[PDB]
Amino acid sequence: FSIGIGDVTPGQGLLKAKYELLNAGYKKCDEYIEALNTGKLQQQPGCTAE
Amino acid sequence: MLLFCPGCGNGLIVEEGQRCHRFSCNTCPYVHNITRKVTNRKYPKLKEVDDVLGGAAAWENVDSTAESCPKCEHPRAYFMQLQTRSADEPMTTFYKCCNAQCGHRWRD
Ligand SMILES: [Zn+2]
Ligand SMILES: [Zn+2]
Repeated sequence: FSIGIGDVTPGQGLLKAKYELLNAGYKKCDEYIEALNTGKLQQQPGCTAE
Repeated sequence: MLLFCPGCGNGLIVEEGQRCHRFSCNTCPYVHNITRKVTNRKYPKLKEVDDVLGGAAAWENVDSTAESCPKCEHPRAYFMQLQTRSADEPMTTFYKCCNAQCGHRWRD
């Protein structure tokens, strides 16, 4: 029973799987900024804008 | 408000005189007549009515997962991730929530 560095290696088909997620996450998160600046984001909990 | 006297430079307090109320002070002789109307408008900040807390709408915020709960046979499951040090060496713990007609909370 042994462990090497070949055990933990990213797959080529895995690098583009998380690339899509990171791009969609960035595109979705960087919209709420100007959404708040314009005045939006209806709030369910009692809280402040930020 | 804040009113001072031009001659001396001190402040004034209003008190009764002979025929009508007067703007007086205790540092220099200076009295101004009180006439038809003197008043100022103030606007205290009025209270807001607050929100109702709790409900499934609040749980819509955090993301759930797909994992069975051995209490009511539902894939309905909310997951939580927290850090805490155990007795030997730290390991990330996770909380389990059932999104169903029972809705219990466990910590594995
Ligand atoms: Zn004075
Ligand atoms: Zn349950």
